[PDB]
Amino acid sequence: KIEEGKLVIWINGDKGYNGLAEVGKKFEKDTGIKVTVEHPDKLEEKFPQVAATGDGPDIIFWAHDRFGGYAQSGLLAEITPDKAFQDKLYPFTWDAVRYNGKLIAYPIAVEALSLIYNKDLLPNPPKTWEEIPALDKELKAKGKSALMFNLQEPYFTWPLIAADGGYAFKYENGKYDIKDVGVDNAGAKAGLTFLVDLIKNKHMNADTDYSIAEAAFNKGETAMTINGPWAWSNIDTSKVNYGVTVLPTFKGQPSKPFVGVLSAGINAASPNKELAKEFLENYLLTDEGLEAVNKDKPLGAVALKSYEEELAKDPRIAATMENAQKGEIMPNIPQMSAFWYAVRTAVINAASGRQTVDEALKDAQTRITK
Repeated sequence: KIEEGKLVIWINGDKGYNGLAEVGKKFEKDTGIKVTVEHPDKLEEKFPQVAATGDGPDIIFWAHDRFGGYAQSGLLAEITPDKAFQDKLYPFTWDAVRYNGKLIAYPIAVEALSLIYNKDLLPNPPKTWEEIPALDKELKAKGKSALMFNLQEPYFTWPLIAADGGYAFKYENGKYDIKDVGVDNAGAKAGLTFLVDLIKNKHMNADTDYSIAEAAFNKGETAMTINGPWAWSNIDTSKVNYGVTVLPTFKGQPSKPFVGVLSAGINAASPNKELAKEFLENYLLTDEGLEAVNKDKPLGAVALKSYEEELAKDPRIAATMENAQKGEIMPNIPQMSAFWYAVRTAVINAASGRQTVDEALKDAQTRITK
């Protein structure tokens, strides 16, 4: 069972664990309670195994999408932030950590796709998807394309499909409806038709994937890409003077990227739930706590308004949050597993010409609502 009178925290190896460990030392200096930060391999598969026996860390950090399955298994304690604390975080971030109407984790960070552009090719990036064909023709006259981004994974194409009305599952107040899926409605069909038309008109290539697009942008071959905060450190700033901005609109409506919220859950078996609350609310989710983590490895945008408002001096972070507020929290329900694979197939088949847009999306919809 979990040791009383200390905190053990798990966080992934690609996060600022050294900075988190620094917040742990401050907690011990103030309280006398030791905080240990670990980053086990495959921690998101180990956590449900050890937590099922009443073992594991007191606190687990992961993207909120996995916390639905943990919460379905009763692995996470219901958290008890007061309204004053709730007011300190952006409201959509609380939605990411609600399961079956209960808060089951603390939001930490916010990630969403943005439009990334080369300021030397395109100092005024487009506000609309509709003006990309004409920009592409202008840029191709000098051997450059307007836009390359990953077309293989629906995470990357969804912002356009969702713009004029697509959605995965309807979210009312604080609850999903598994019966109301927005994959074959008029908005999704309009957005996927626009994507397919870009391909038919040779403005994009159906085969473009993550690494093809990344290299093209880094080499100065394409004026724009679509990617997230994880990508910024790999941009070749020796070649590219890049900016990051709001995604283009489609039919006048914002693009609606999925939003991922790095969250901190408390193990249901922890005898240290009040220590964990104190650490998370009053040490980590403070300007100084988030600054320690972020200075180590960037979190992107953050859930805490006071620190986000400072971080947003970086226009890349500001754009991340702007796109996230326009976007769709990734649903945490088990039915989302059907969405990913059904919509992946639909987009690949529509882009390749195997299926019409209408048939591709009807099939995807019809699978997700089974």
